[PDB]
Amino acid sequence: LSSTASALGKLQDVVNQNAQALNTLVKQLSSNFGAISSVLNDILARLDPP
Amino acid sequence: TRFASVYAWNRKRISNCVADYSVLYNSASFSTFKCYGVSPTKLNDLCFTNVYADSFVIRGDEVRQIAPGQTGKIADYNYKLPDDFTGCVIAWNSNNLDSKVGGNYNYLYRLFRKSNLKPFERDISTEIYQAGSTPCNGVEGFNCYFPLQSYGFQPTYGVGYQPYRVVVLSFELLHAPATVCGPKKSTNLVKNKCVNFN
Repeated sequence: LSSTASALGKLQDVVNQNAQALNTLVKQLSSNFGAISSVLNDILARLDPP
Repeated sequence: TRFASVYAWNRKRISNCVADYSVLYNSASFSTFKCYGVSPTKLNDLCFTNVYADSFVIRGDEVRQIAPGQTGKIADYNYKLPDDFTGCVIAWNSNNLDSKVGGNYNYLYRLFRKSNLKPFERDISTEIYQAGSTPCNGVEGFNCYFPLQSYGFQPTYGVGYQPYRVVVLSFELLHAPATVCGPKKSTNLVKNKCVNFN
């Protein structure tokens, strides 16, 4: 156990899966989706409420 | 005084200024103010890299041609406006000076075809049309189509065909640090207060 690593595969796989799901969710926050910009403040300060 | 024709519009790059569009909004001396992309009333408190300004003159019936996604004879050949954020469009009537002048051969337009023009390109090549191939009735030297013809105007002949003076602005964002900005006051900085900042 002290010398040979990469034996705790299952726990590492679980952690990596959770981290990657969170990463893609966070990354999804930067898409235009067909709008003008990906940030609400820009559209708010540029256009009119109607 | 007078801007150029539609073939070669004057292209001006404006930078390192302090723009105040408020003095332009209140001045109700324009025929059409169809500005999209940006709400005109919220333009003072928003600044960016720089602007592109060009000016020209057209007929009074082709004002609606200048808009994104439109199809026509001038919006595709003389001036292609891309389907994106093309700032504001200003058009005003010109009857006292442009219509009431003897310069009947100073305003020019083009009927040429097979010359589709991409957004923001200029073709000042003034050449008579002589294909010299099959698609000109099979004879070289005939079908001499002159690329330019003048606005035929008279003193107060109508309204729909009156000359209109048109300027379209173009703004860009996220290209460089902002250079032209509106008139506002700069205050002193605060620390450790969770404040909102511009």
